[PDB]
Amino acid sequence: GAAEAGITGTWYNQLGSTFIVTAGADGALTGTYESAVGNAESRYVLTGRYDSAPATDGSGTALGWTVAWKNNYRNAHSATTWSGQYVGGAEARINTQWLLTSGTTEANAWKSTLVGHDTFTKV
Amino acid sequence: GAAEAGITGTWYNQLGSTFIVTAGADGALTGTYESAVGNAESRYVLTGRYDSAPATDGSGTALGWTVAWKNNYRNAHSATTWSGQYVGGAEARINTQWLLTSGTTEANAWKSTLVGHDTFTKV
Amino acid sequence: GAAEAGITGTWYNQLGSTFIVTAGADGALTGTYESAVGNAESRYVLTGRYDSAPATDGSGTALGWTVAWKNNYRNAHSATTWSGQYVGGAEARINTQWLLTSGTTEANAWKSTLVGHDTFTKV
Amino acid sequence: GAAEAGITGTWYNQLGSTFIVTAGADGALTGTYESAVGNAESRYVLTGRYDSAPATDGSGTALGWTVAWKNNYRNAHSATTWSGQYVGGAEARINTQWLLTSGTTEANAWKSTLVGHDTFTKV
Ligand SMILES: O=C(O)CCCC[C@@H]1SC[C@@H]2NC(=O)N[C@@H]21
Ligand SMILES: O=C(O)CCCC[C@@H]1SC[C@@H]2NC(=O)N[C@@H]21
Ligand SMILES: O=C(O)CCCC[C@@H]1SC[C@@H]2NC(=O)N[C@@H]21
Ligand SMILES: O=C(O)CCCC[C@@H]1SC[C@@H]2NC(=O)N[C@@H]21
Ligand SMILES: O=C(O)c1cccc(C(=O)O)n1
Ligand SMILES: O=C(O)c1cccc(C(=O)O)n1
Ligand SMILES: O=C(O)c1cccc(C(=O)O)n1
Ligand SMILES: O=C(O)c1cccc(C(=O)O)n1
Ligand SMILES: O=C(O)c1cccc(C(=O)O)n1
Ligand SMILES: O=C(O)c1cccc(C(=O)O)n1
Ligand SMILES: O=C(O)c1cccc(C(=O)O)n1
Ligand SMILES: O=C(O)c1cccc(C(=O)O)n1
Ligand SMILES: O=C(O)c1cccc(C(=O)O)n1
Ligand SMILES: O=C(O)c1cccc(C(=O)O)n1
Ligand SMILES: O=C(O)c1cccc(C(=O)O)n1
Ligand SMILES: O=C(O)c1cccc(C(=O)O)n1
Ligand SMILES: O=C(O)c1cccc(C(=O)O)n1
Ligand SMILES: O=C(O)c1cccc(C(=O)O)n1
Ligand SMILES: O=C(O)c1cccc(C(=O)O)n1
Ligand SMILES: O=C(O)c1cccc(C(=O)O)n1
Ligand SMILES: O=C(O)c1cccc(C(=O)O)n1
Ligand SMILES: O=C(O)c1cccc(C(=O)O)n1
Ligand SMILES: O=C(O)c1cccc(C(=O)O)n1
Ligand SMILES: O=C(O)c1cccc(C(=O)O)n1
Ligand SMILES: O=C(O)c1cccc(C(=O)O)n1
Ligand SMILES: O=C(O)c1cccc(C(=O)O)n1
Ligand SMILES: O=C(O)c1cccc(C(=O)O)n1
Ligand SMILES: O=C(O)c1cccc(C(=O)O)n1
Ligand SMILES: O=C(O)c1cccc(C(=O)O)n1
Ligand SMILES: O=C(O)c1cccc(C(=O)O)n1
Ligand SMILES: O=C(O)c1cccc(C(=O)O)n1
Ligand SMILES: O=C(O)c1cccc(C(=O)O)n1
Ligand SMILES: O=C(O)c1cccc(C(=O)O)n1
Ligand SMILES: O=C(O)c1cccc(C(=O)O)n1
Ligand SMILES: O=C(O)c1cccc(C(=O)O)n1
Ligand SMILES: O=C(O)c1cccc(C(=O)O)n1
Ligand code: NA
Ligand code: NA
Ligand SMILES: [Tb+3]
Ligand SMILES: [Tb+3]
Ligand SMILES: [Tb+3]
Ligand SMILES: [Tb+3]
Ligand SMILES: [Tb+3]
Ligand SMILES: [Tb+3]
Ligand SMILES: [Tb+3]
Ligand SMILES: [Tb+3]
Ligand SMILES: [Tb+3]
Ligand SMILES: [Tb+3]
Ligand SMILES: [Tb+3]
Ligand SMILES: [Tb+3]
Ligand SMILES: [Tb+3]
Ligand SMILES: [Tb+3]
Ligand SMILES: [Tb+3]
Ligand SMILES: [Tb+3]
Repeated sequence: GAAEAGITGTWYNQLGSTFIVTAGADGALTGTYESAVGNAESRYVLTGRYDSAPATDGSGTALGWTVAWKNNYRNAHSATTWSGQYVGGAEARINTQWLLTSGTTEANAWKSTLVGHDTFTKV
Repeated sequence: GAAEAGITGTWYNQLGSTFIVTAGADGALTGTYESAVGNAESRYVLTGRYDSAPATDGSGTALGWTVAWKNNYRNAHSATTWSGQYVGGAEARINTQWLLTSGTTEANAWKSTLVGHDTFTKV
Repeated sequence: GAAEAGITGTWYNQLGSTFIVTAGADGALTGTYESAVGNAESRYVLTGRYDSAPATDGSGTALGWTVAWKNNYRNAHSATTWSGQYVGGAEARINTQWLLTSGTTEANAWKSTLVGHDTFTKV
Repeated sequence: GAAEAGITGTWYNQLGSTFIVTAGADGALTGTYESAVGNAESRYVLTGRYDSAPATDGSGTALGWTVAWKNNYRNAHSATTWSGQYVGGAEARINTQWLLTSGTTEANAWKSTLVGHDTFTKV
């Protein structure tokens, strides 16, 4: 469907990170994420979900995905989730907010979670 | 491994929602989510990621997952991501913060995303 | 009014931090905050706002406040804002989410902001 | 000081909202906020705090403020807090994340809080 075809592709955010994703027929997202910043090297697996029958009333398409920051090169003992929506057209965009949680002790849990926002384009 | 065995199971949060999850050998999370609140009925598919080799220095295990709120019964045109950490022991807990994004028009995008926090126990 | 009298007092959160506040007649909050954790020593000035005519339909009373983490003892070059609601009764509570932003370079801005949640009681 | 003089002024965000603020000598922020969106009319009082001795190592200046959405025209029974940092130069900017909490019943508290991000310029 249109949402599947719109989301599937290679995206970059304002940091220069690379988000490569395939949207499955009934709501799955799979792919890889490479961060331009932080305790990260090479590509990391991601999985997520999207609304595979979005409203055709002008609304965006809701989606989210997770990366755990462990691969064959490094392990930052952390995970980021991005929550957002896809907007199509000639200059398609995925607008997100994200939560990055690091494994911490309980005493340090108050400072376990960063929040931010990333906007992705196919350029 | 211990993280995999610790995370895998049936969990409930402070709202009475039900989180059924299986952790895979190298970082995958799969299962179902049923919300006690909101525009939701029955179970929804979830997928996510966790740190499959967490630090054994007393830190929790970082993880995250996504639900897109479409199933055979309803479609709320939204997605939630939970980002958090697993702590084991006799009273194991998953402590999370979450972001729920609804598909909106651009004019309404400023109010597209709710934030909250859920704590899950195996009880 | 009832909201003013309910909010005004000495509160503690789940970390053991101390929140001393006076609510003014038409929406002002003033007082001090002492954190049990982080780069902090002694009391810090806070200011904020609350809804001075909340709905009497069972809803809580919306409020927020800010602390900049500079006083005569230390300066962490950061600020926290708490956003939440007051609920009264015999065991009154202020339930909040918060954002802590540290001054950073632009290159590090992606990791400038922590998010969490604090619940305060008068005990 | 430089931070005080930099922050003080009239700012606008990407929604067209207007943020008029005066920074006081030792950390106070006072002024008014007018939102281009939502349940809002005319100007609302704001108060907040900033780091009045920021690090001069290239870091931004941490700050935050609150608006309770009650004035002589309307009362939305809500409050927003913005948490962020000021960056100066020829094209000065205040980059923020925000939390908007509405008064709700306990049953609806899970959906009490919106999160977003606003960037302000003096243009
Ligand atoms: O440092 C870590 O713990 C792992 C890398 C985190 C990179 C974050 S994820 C959110 C933000 N968006 C990016 O593309 N990179 C950062
Ligand atoms: O209303 C919707 O759009 C779908 C249901 C959302 C339920 C949310 S997800 C975060 C929070 N935790 C829960 O267990 N339920 C709510
Ligand atoms: O470390 C700093 O930069 C200053 C202290 C921050 C303490 C935070 S504010 C949110 C949370 N709630 C608390 O009572 N303490 C922490
Ligand atoms: O609808 C309300 O409850 C009151 C108005 C809220 C407007 C919000 S505050 C965060 C965001 N930034 C803006 O300039 N406007 C919206
Ligand atoms: O049974 C299914 O279709 C299923 C189960 C878990 C995840 C997914 C998915 O991500 O599609 N699909
Ligand atoms: O940007 C960061 O926080 C970062 C980057 C590389 C390594 C580390 C680390 O080892 O903490 N941290
Ligand atoms: O400069 C950094 O990234 C840094 C410094 C100290 C600790 C950590 C960490 O614990 O990630 N990271
Ligand atoms: O997968 C990659 O791009 C990769 C893997 C290891 C090192 C580097 C690098 O040094 O860029 N890049
Ligand atoms: O066939 C349907 O259920 C349908 C068709 C269009 C929109 C929607 C919706 O927005 O639920 N639902
Ligand atoms: O990213 C990692 O896995 C990492 C980083 C520093 C040291 C070590 C180690 O000593 O294993 N591991
Ligand atoms: O080089 C390392 O230390 C390394 C590499 C990959 C994963 C891990 C880990 O999971 O610690 N550590
Ligand atoms: O994984 C890391 O190094 C990391 C993660 C979150 C924050 C920080 C930091 O603030 O250094 N570092
Ligand atoms: O190639 C892989 O192992 C892979 C790719 C995508 C997702 C996952 C996963 O979620 O394990 N694993
Ligand atoms: O809790 C909610 O917001 C909710 C619950 C059921 C339906 C709807 C809706 O149809 O918006 N919304
Ligand atoms: O009471 C509710 O849940 C409600 C009311 C109006 C609109 C919506 C919505 O758009 O979800 N939801
Ligand atoms: O999967 C379920 O539990 C389910 C499915 C449809 C309706 C209901 C219900 O009405 O509880 N429950
Ligand atoms: O063998 C390894 O890479 C290893 C072993 C224990 C801890 C860590 C780590 O925390 O990176 N890494
Ligand atoms: O949850 C849904 O899919 C839904 C809810 C109300 C109406 C419709 C519809 O008219 O399709 N669909
Ligand atoms: O009953 C309905 O309208 C319905 C049921 C499942 C999905 C959808 C949808 O995706 O609109 N709509
Ligand atoms: O899916 C829904 O009905 C929904 C989602 C987010 C917020 C609300 C609401 O505030 O009603 N409703
Ligand atoms: O003019 C006013 O009443 C005013 C102006 C700024 C702040 C406040 C306050 O915090 O009450 N009140
Ligand atoms: O909990 C913290 O991050 C903390 C506590 C004291 C000092 C410092 C510091 O000097 O960074 N940081
Ligand atoms: O352990 C800590 O609190 C710590 C370590 C390195 C850097 C910082 C910081 O920059 O606050 N804080
Ligand atoms: O204001 C206070 O409580 C205070 C001030 C300085 C030091 C300490 C302390 O060492 O507790 N406490
Ligand atoms: O007199 C008024 O304006 C009034 C009285 C009660 C409630 C409300 C309200 O909730 O706006 N407004
Ligand atoms: O909290 C502070 O102000 C502080 C902390 C460490 C060093 C210094 C300094 O060298 O000024 N200042
Ligand atoms: O002891 C210090 O360095 C100190 C004390 C208070 C404020 C500051 C500052 O603002 O740097 N520094
Ligand atoms: O002010 C500080 O020391 C501080 C503030 C935020 C995070 C951290 C940290 O992660 O150490 N430290
Ligand atoms: O005693 C003080 O200086 C004080 C007390 C509360 C707030 C403020 C302020 O916002 O400056 N200043
Ligand atoms: O953007 C909004 O949510 C909005 C705008 C005006 C009025 C209302 C309301 O009365 O809820 N809500
Ligand atoms: O369209 C809107 O803004 C709207 C619709 C229903 C309820 C509310 C609300 O409760 O703000 N707002
Ligand atoms: O303070 C203002 O700008 C104001 C006040 C009331 C109405 C309007 C308007 O209708 O623009 N504007
Ligand atoms: O005089 C001081 O305390 C001072 C001067 C410059 C920087 C700092 C700091 O960053 O703490 N502190
Ligand atoms: O914004 C307000 O105060 C408001 C809005 C609608 C109705 C009422 C009322 O009936 O008081 N009040
Ligand atoms: O016109 C109204 O209802 C009104 C105007 C200002 C404040 C309030 C309130 O606080 O309800 N209500
Ligand atoms: O004050 C309002 O009308 C308001 C506040 C938050 C969300 C919404 C909404 O989602 O309509 N409306
Ligand atoms: Na996911
Ligand atoms: Na404030
Ligand atoms: Tb499937
Ligand atoms: Tb680091
Ligand atoms: Tb490379
Ligand atoms: Tb290692
Ligand atoms: Tb795999
Ligand atoms: Tb709804
Ligand atoms: Tb059922
Ligand atoms: Tb439908
Ligand atoms: Tb006043
Ligand atoms: Tb620190
Ligand atoms: Tb003391
Ligand atoms: Tb100093
Ligand atoms: Tb002062
Ligand atoms: Tb509304
Ligand atoms: Tb006007
Ligand atoms: Tb009214």
